[PDB]
Amino acid sequence: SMSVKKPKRDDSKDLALCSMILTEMETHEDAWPFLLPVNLKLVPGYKKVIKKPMDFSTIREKLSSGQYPNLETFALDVRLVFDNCETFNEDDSDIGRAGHNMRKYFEKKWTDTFK
Repeated sequence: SMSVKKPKRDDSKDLALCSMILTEMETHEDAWPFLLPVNLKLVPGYKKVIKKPMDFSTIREKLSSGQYPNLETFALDVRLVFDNCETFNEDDSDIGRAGHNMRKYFEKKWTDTFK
């Protein structure tokens, strides 16, 4: 509360560390469904159904331009990518499986880096 603060957790490396995690996600072999925004002209249903599209390139640009106020808003956008994928794709599809694999990969790096 006012003039009463928990001890200051060092957040000075968060930007660099989120960038590293993002590089690792970008270079994973199963990243291909997620590298670029879904083409809303060419994929029926996407625009109407997925209210907040997100992809790794968009996260990379947001990261690079100071549009994440803290590491939790970064994690929210990464998870959004996988949540969108599960919304639109069957579990038993190449894309659906890619999304589960990537979410797993991300959540481990997240825990190991920060928790």
